[PDB]
Amino acid sequence: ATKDVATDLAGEIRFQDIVPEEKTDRQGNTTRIAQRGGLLWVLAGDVYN
Amino acid sequence: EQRFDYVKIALASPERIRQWGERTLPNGQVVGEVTKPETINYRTLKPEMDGLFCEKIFGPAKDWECHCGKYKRVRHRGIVCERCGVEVTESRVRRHRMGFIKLAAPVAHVWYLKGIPSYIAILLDMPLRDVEQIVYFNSYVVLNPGNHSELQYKQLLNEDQWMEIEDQIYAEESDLEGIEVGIGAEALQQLLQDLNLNEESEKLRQEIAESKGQKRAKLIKRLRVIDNFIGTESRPEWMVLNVIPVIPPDLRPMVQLDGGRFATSDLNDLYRRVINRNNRLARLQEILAPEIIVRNEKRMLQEAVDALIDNGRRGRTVVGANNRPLKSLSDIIEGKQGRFRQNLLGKRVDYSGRSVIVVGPNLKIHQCGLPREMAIELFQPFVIHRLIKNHSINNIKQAKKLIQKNDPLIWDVLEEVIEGHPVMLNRAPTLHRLGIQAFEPILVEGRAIQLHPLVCPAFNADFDGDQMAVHVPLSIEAQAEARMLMLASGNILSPATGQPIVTPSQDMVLGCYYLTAENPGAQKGAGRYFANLEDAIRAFEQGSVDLHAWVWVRFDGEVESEGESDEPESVVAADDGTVTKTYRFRRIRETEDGQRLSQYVKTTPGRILFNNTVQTALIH
Amino acid sequence: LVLLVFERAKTGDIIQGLPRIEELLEARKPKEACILARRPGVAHINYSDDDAIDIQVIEADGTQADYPVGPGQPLIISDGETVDAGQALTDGPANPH
Amino acid sequence: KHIEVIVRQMTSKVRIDDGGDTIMLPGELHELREVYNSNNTMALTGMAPAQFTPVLLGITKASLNTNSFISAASFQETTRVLTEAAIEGKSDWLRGLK
Amino acid sequence: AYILQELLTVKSDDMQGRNEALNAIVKGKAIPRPGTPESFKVLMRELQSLCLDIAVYKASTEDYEEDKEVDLMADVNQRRTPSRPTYES
RNA sequence: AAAGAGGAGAGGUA
Ligand SMILES: Nc1ccn([C@@H]2O[C@H](COP(=O)(O)OP(=O)(O)OP(=O)(O)O)[C@@H](O)[C@H]2O)c(=O)n1
Ligand SMILES: [Mg+2]
Ligand SMILES: [Zn+2]
Repeated sequence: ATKDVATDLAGEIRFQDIVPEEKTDRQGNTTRIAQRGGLLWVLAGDVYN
Repeated sequence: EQRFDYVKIALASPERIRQWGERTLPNGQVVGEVTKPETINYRTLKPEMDGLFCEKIFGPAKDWECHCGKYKRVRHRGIVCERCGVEVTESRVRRHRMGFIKLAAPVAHVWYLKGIPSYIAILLDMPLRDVEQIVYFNSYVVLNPGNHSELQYKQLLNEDQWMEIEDQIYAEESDLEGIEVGIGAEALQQLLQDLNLNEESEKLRQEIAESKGQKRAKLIKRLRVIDNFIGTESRPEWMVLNVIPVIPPDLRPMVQLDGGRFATSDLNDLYRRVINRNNRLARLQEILAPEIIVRNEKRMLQEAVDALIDNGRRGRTVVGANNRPLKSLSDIIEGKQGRFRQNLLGKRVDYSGRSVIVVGPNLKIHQCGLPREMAIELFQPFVIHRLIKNHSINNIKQAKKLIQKNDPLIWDVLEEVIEGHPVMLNRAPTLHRLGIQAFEPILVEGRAIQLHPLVCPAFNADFDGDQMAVHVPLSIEAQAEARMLMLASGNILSPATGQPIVTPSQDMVLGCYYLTAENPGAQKGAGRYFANLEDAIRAFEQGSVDLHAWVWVRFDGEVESEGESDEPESVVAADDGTVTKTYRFRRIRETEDGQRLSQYVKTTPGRILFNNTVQTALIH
Repeated sequence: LVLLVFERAKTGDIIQGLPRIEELLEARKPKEACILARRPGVAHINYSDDDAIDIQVIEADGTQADYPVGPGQPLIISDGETVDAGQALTDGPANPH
Repeated sequence: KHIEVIVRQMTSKVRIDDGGDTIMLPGELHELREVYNSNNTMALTGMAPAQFTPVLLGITKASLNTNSFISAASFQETTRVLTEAAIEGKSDWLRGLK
Repeated sequence: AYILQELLTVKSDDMQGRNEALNAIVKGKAIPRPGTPESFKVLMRELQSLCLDIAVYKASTEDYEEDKEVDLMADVNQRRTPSRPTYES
């Protein structure tokens, strides 16, 4: 089973101990998997699009 | 001994199909071919002369009476009336006799064309799409390449391409006189008639060795089929139909309800459609119609035959009055409601009953209670026989009148007819072999069946709305089997695990628990001494002792207690070489390294009652 | 931000027990298990960097086998243990085919 | 005992590979004892025997490979079974219940 | 086995055995042996209607003589077969 | 002598 995680803030992103990993399929698409989990920090700010 | 030894199935040739439904008459004519979509006359309810219900083909509709009403009676043993051709015999012959229909054009059997393996496609070494396109008039096929350079044997063509080749050949030129035979039609009988089985078998066997992988396996499959057609000596072209059998008319009844109208049967509609299309195609072919209208009729005839055999297998489904598909021949033998799983592996039976169950105490474990209204109906022939033999009445009619009038004597006869005759009882979900059991019946007054409480867990039944079914054996062998194999007093252990199955269940357990429990309160008469196990019971019935008091009783035998100490709590040695050993629940007197002299047990009157009941039950 | 992947929690009870019996009696393919394919009988766990566990099974003649382990496959053996042909290594329902 | 009786019916066949000269085409399922007896009889003269591989069938695949078409037709897939039996010209000797 | 056989044939659809059993019970004699149920014959006719050649055969006891087909839809005994059981006389 | 034929929907009881 799967569950999405959303954010209630808006700002910059920082990684503490998460270690990303890149995997590819047989069609050329790439997806990123967290090899080592940890904490993901969102720092407040005003975001302009 | 036995009439037959084994059953065999094979493919059917047109000769065998014709032989099934053809019979001759002492005139020189032959009958058996149906040529009209007519069933019966609307004015007088009699069958027509050459339709689906004809009497010359299938047989007379009344016993020993021909169609024109001129020969009757039974003294004739198989003569045929020489004005209408109807044989004079019983109407039971309408359950066996078959007919046949001769088709204007050949059609393909849908079972051998649309299947998980396709046998026509495998035999012809062609994909299923090409074979399906040759049939149903969607493409042409080259049956003979001739002296051409691009054409190949068994090559799919099209209308435009055939037009181009036709222009080339019909240009009155040379080098093209190779007799190109491209026929877009059924055209499968010709391709199947050109097969040589032995040469292809040798070629495939030679080619198998020099191959590997999925290429080999495919060839192997083909080889299999080919060798089959050599073992059975069948012809591969028999998969294309020229004659069609017709089922006896008594298996598709018409039924005369509706006051003025008639009932609906689905096989008759399909047969009528097939006959109509065949007649139209024959008439069109007779007068030399243009060959663009004939192919239409051929296609509709093929579709009609396909719908008759298996509805919805290939294309659209035939729909009756409401948008509900009709029932074909393959829908009668197919599923849970088909012939196999409904009429052959299970049946309805005679001499059976059903009713609600109540609880009967004071019964024996091999006994049941039957209401009189059910019993007087389930045992009628035996009662009639005993009324004729003893208490000589006269004949059967007088006995039936006596039974209907409800004379008091019939009950006296029935009370002794049923004595010694077992009966079988069943509950609806039969999960194991203990769901059917045999009992001995006794007559009761009421409308409910009485059941012994000790057999409820095996049936999984309680008295809040359940119902049971009753069956009666007839022959002596069945009665012996019921008595010696299924009687309810001999089913003690479980076939799944060798554990007891007739243990006391709900209130007997509570009573036995209350009888033998402990009660620090209500200790009246405690400490008394008794001899025998009967003195304690007799004192209890007088009210002089309570039920849970602690008393000493003189008992010689093996005794087990709860928490008894194996070590002698007290030992007292007296003169003349005697010793008294006192335990928690016992007191034993012994001589000098010898035998016992007395033993007393400290117990409760209810435990004495329980053990005395058990001991007494094992001696009777 | 992310999409967590996990295993849902269910009850016991007979409704969840019969499907395993039906799967067993029909000889169908499970979704786990790693099976050793040769006799030898000397296994070295060889804990590598970034948690890349690779079991190495060493024969008496010097063969290596080199079975790799997945990210979420628990181990049911120890280091320096003796193993047999067809014996499971990393838990789960074995494939009988 | 019951589980052993059930399990025995699904672990007692073998798939034939390149049968030498006997009547055994590759891709067929045969009892192990029958193949053993046939090989024992055939190798007495000294010809080439057949190869095989054990298989594990399943409760419903093993019951559709019986020797009688009548019992298989009354279980499942009536039309396919009857078509194959008619093509092969099979016969039924009426052994066992059902 | 005898209970099952009597349930399947005499009590359901053996059109000739029903009357024999009833009259044997009434007269107090033994019940004669059964024959072939009607549903099997109905199934055979339905299968033959699909252009399938299915029949029952009798094994050849001796000699080279081939096995002979048996006609199931034929009368063996010269006795009546009414639709419902009745008390004769 | 005679006497019920199937089918399709909807609702209940173990
Ligand atoms: N779909 C169903 C429903 C009921 N049953 C039968 O009917 C029983 C139901 O018994 P019931 O009296 O309704 O309930 P119990 O479980 O016996 O409980 P209680 O009598 O105490 O209410 C089942 O065990 C089973 O034998 C069944 O076979 N199929
Ligand atoms: Mg209940
Ligand atoms: Zn006449």
